[PDB]
Amino acid sequence: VAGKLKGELAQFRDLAAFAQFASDLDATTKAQIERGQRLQELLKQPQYQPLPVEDQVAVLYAATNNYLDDVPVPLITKWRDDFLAFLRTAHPEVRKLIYDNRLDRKFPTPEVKEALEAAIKEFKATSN
Amino acid sequence: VAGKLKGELAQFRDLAAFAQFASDLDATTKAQIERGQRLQELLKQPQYQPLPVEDQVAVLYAATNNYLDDVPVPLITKWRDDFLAFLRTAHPEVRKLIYDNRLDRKFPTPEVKEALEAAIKEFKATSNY
Amino acid sequence: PSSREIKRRIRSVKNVAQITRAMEMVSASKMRRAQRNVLATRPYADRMREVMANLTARVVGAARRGTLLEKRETVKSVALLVVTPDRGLCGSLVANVLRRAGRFITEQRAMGRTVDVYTFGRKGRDFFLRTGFAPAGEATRLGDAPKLEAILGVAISAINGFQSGKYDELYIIYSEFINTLVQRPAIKQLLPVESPDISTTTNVDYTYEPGEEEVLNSILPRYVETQIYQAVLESIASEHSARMVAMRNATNNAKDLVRDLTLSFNKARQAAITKEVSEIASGAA
Amino acid sequence: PIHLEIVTAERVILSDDVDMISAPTKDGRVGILPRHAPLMTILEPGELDIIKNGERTPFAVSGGFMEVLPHRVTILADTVERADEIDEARAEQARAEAEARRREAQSERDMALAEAKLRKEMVRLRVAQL
Amino acid sequence: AEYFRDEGRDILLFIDNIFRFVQAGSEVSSLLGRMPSQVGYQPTLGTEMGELQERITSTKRGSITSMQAVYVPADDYTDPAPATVFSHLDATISLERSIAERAIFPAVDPLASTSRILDPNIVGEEHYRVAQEVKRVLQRYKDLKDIIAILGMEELSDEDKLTVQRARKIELFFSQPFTVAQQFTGRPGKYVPVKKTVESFARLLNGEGDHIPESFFYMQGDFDDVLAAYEA
Repeated sequence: VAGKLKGELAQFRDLAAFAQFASDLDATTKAQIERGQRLQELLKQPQYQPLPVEDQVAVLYAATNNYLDDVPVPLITKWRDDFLAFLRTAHPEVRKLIYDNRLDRKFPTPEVKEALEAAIKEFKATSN
Repeated sequence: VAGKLKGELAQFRDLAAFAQFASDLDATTKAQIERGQRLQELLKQPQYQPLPVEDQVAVLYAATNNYLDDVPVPLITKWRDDFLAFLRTAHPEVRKLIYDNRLDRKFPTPEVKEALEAAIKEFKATSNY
Repeated sequence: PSSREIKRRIRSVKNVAQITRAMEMVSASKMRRAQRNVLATRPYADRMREVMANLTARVVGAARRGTLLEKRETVKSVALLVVTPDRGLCGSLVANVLRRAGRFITEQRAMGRTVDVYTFGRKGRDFFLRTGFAPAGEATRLGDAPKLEAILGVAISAINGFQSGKYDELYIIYSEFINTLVQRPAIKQLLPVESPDISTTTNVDYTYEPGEEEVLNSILPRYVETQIYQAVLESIASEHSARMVAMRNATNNAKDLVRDLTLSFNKARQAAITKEVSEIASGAA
Repeated sequence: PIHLEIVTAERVILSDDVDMISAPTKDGRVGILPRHAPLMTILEPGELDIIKNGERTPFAVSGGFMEVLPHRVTILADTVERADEIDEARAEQARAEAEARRREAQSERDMALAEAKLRKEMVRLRVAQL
Repeated sequence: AEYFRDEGRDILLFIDNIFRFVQAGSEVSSLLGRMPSQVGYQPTLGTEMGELQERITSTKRGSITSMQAVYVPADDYTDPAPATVFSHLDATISLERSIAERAIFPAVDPLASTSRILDPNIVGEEHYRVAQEVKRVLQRYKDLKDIIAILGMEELSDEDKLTVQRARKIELFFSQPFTVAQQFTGRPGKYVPVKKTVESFARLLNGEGDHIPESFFYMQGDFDDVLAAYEA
């Protein structure tokens, strides 16, 4: 899940210079900047709240598969906290199956993809 | 010969910031930048290829005077190489004449001047750029 | 403070200063060509203005004062023409004209009149899109030395909206070329009031072979169109002058920063050499 | 012997002296002369001729206005394209308008200033560690 | 030189690149093993520069004036060697090649060269006034470099065209034919006293010299010399 994250975020570190003070860029660079901001915002964490591996994989799969474009930047953190709360309360079985086959060579198993995209869609319907 | 070269290279170094803007400038400034680029391309030299004094004098006489203006910039080095080959094979007497009176107080004498001008004109006519 | 990063900073700021000097001289060239174009275009408006003076002097009947001659009562809707630079780095010129447009809109809304703005140049269009009030008509990518055909695309739309009653009054805001150091915005009207160029100094009765109505209908659009052309060309000259001045100031600031960074780098080098020599001396002892 | 001045938005065409004008007025062609009576008239897409000691040049005004007074005649031709311009297309003129203009008068200028802005923007934050 | 000073004469002591004296002292101190100081220079830098350069003084009997070339390490006027030298300097002349392409013999940049004695009390009121005026017009001309180059002479406003016009004539009038330059150029030598220079430059600024075209102040002494010679 993190290879695409790292590759996408690498480009932001380069072409943030134009992001800074120019609003006359091309569409591709705008897309790269706007996608990089989403990722670096995800890495913002408060203190004394470690995220277990399954939660990190879930949120990062969501953000990497473009499911986290509609959410505005200032609310990404509250969105992610609500996502953790929804997983803890509504569907702990998606967490259990992610943690059960986190060591599988092909992590995106069809059974894993279902109940994960279903769960995020249910969350999105429930909240906003 | 080299006073003009030094002056033109200094002028180019003054305006060197306009290499990526040379076309979009005054006519005189464009001419100066073009001449500077031609001279700098002319000063490029491969390794283990020393040029004798008369050869350098002839090349800089050509370059300082408006002779390489027709030549495109990327081909200045090839121009120099084949012009030298031409002088070596076609006009040895011009090289000998330049070398003989190199120490003259007024080097551009009428005989050496006209011989060199004829040689360079002949080379430009024979060659295409 | 490492004596090497400061060298990189000095190199970068020196490159900034050099590119800015290039910007300054090219912008000076554009400003001079623009001023030449202003002078060349000046005679046409210079002649049409007394034509407007005479025609306004002749036409006094309110009923026959139709088309752009209708000083319509109970003003409801007003249109404004804003002209901005195509690109940035112009200095405070864009800030001035956009602030003028904003206060204009606020004042017109204070009178309860709906406003519509047509933007010349990308910056005005983008500013008005971001404010949330979409311009009705925009003409971007305008050339350095534009032809009147380019401004027609907005002028004919404005006058069609005027005639149809959609807009009642027409204004234009543009960066007036007061001097090569100062370029303030200036508001002008496009509802010919009395053509105050030379008032009615000339008094010669003309024959209108097309007819009064036909003459006025044909000439008034042309007069407002050449007024718009003059404003746009004046704004281009102001843009180039303002960019030249802004780049001159930017080059001076870059050179001052080069001096400051050179001083810091020198101090860093002296401190580094002192640390070097002190450490080796201590190791000796 | 009247001060003819053919003007245009982009520039002034001519301001020389003239013996006769062949003005294509809307409702009918009218001639102008040294001391002509006052007239001010619209033009239509048509053909305007001027006589220089018996030489005719087809200016071919595409429309505009004209004001006539007994000291000068002013042609406010909105769009005038001299049909007496062989240089046009053949050398400069429209040919220049095609290559000497709208190729480097704005396009080369546009991308040159764009590129300068590019390197400016990149170096502004290649130094952003101060 | 001190013998000739003790004889009551006035002596010029030319030292070539006193920075070499400083670094020779630094090397000697390092060889003796003394602890280095603040760049590696000798710890006794101030005292060494005081033993020298304090015998260069105007005593009652005679005087030793000096003109010491100085090399700035890198370009740091704050470096300890040029700093300690400047602590013992009463004047500074910045010769410039830019004044040498335009063939003026004293290639002195008037806007960078300074001198402590240039104040009203010592050199008098008129000398200081004319010196300040010359510096002012030269500074204006340096500033208007950009106006003249970017745009051209037409943009120059009234009283600022005149300033540049006078700046040209001032820059040329600084040129002087030296008695030792009669081999390089052939013009006879000229020694202009200070008061003559003050009067000449005052006249050039508040009056005469505008109707005379420039390039005629080239290699002239007093204003009277240029006037009489090149107004015929």
